[PDB]
Amino acid sequence: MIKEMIEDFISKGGLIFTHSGRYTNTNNSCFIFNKNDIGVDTKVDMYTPKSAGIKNEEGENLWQVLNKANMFYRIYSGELGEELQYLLKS
DNA sequence: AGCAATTTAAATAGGGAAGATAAGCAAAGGGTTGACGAAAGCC
Repeated sequence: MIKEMIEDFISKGGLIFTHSGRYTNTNNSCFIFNKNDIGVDTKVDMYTPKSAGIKNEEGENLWQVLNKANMFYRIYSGELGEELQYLLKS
């Protein structure tokens, strides 16, 4: 259900980012997505308040299914449609 | 009240034994370190 967990994400909060200061201080909430470093093995990250979200009825939330087997590059190129592309880019 | 000599050669070989064992217990703790966001009195 990788379309559902995206409207979920975005509603709860949703900030995909490949760089943050939350790894330094948890009081941070600064999130920037760099466009120019997305590669085939680039593992993207995400944040929602209290890390909220729903699983895919297999035990995995948005983060592990988006990190597994280059699915972020799959959506970012557009191999899973352009209706997931604009949601992921927004 | 200091003087004490020089060279020369220092053993070749053969042996350093294997057989055994090398414990089984039972313990190895949890106590703090939660931010964001939302009710709810309060200037």
